[PDB]
Amino acid sequence: KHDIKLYEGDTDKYLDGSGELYVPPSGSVIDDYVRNASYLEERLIQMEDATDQIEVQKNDLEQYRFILQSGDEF
Amino acid sequence: VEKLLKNNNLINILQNIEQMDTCYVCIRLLQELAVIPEYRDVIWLHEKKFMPTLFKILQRATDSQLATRIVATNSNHLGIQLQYHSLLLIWLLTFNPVFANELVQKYLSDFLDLLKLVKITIKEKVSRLCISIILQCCSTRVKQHKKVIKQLLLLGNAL
Repeated sequence: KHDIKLYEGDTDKYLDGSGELYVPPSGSVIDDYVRNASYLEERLIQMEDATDQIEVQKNDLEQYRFILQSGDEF
Repeated sequence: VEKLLKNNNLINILQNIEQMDTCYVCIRLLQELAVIPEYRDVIWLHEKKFMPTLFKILQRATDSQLATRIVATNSNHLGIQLQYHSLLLIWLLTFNPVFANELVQKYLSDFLDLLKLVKITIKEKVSRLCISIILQCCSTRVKQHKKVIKQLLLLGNAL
């Protein structure tokens, strides 16, 4: 969705700058993290489908707006 | 037991939690007595004094990260017992069907916090008891269980 290409870089360690930051020094509560992602994801997939649907209707109608106008005059 | 409860000095010692020693002993004296069914009824009369403090130890544990070690209450043996004792004192009163309905309606904010404890801990002592105390209040036996169930699910995100 984001138009972002795959990120791997493969780090669990806290020593490094990126290590410290993308991986907490706090513990791991497996439930908490799962939840954080599930809810946002539900909104997002619903959102994308809508975007696509709305975009196709707007596009059809914009195209044929002018069509019917021209046709009224002929 | 009723008489000792009414007094100033024993409850004052119990109220303080910033000395581990004081609280630890006091919650245990109360709770040990609660095992025997008859006291549960008198202990509940003086509830409103000790009970916010019992809730304060439990909340205090949720906010301070387990990723560290402090010596006051973390994942070390002293803390583990403090949480346990508080929850055990609670669980005992809640076994009576009326008391449990009454607990939810008064202590609602403080009560919802139990869900949180289960999550942050790995300790099978702290967690079993949190879930259990909720289970008792959600029971068919308890008066107005339909109401309590709505309240828990909706606000507290129980489901």
